[PDB]
Amino acid sequence: HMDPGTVLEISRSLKKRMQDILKKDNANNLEGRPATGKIENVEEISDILMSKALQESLLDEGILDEIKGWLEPLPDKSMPNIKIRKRLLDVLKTMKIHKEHLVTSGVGKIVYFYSINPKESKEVRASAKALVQKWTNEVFKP
Amino acid sequence: HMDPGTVLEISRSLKKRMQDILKKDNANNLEGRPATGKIENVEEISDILMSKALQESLLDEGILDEIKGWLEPLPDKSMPNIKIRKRLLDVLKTMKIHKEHLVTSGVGKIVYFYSINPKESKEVRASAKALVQKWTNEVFKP
Ligand SMILES: [Cl-]
Ligand SMILES: [Cl-]
Repeated sequence: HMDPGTVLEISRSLKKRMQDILKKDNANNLEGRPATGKIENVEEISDILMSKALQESLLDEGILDEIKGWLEPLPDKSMPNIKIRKRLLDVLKTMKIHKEHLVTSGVGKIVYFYSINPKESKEVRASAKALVQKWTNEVFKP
Repeated sequence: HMDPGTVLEISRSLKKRMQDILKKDNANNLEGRPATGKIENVEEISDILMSKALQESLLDEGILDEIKGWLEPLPDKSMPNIKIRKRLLDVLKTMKIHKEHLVTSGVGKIVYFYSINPKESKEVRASAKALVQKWTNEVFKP
């Protein structure tokens, strides 16, 4: 009932939107100023990233690189706001992420960092460990 | 296939996106800067406005108001680029627009103007006349 061309178009559009917001936030950080792009769009974007109809296309289109980039340090090396870090981990957790996606994305690297990062809340560190445990299970299960 | 929550979220998202681009282009025009938001997004936004899965929600959510907004004059009274005018008319004609929709949106007013505007191409006046004919037929059949 949604055409495969439409699912693809919307997945691509979401990808490009995550990239534009990332790049605008990073450029603002480099101008000594607040990045508000991600915080203003994370709920709505997270909601859509978790659409079960869209996930397979989003995953196949490398959406994990954008999620990754949103979890990464800004130019001044501060971290994205805690609501973003929490919400995007909650997105990775509910997505049907399998071995193929990890071996291709680098996301497991940023997530792993969160799990052992001493500046991170026990809550987030915990949730990143859970993700790590789950993804170890994907990668290695018979 | 797609949950009704997600359909409604994508429709609202597209609505606010058309509004934001319109207001940004209108504020650029008033400054003396070329308006490029609409031209850079009309193909992709058009493509999605024509999604059959989304149309009923988009229409119910008043998307005709935004389409109307994009067809009307900039602050200096010049018209949006011809590619936008042609593409949004093509969107209106393939979209399943009925009596209720017009009744509440004012888009029929902007289309009627295009049909009688002497500053407008023959092909554009023609397609707007066709739309008017079709909408007169919608409004009036038993
Ligand atoms: Cl941030
Ligand atoms: Cl324009």
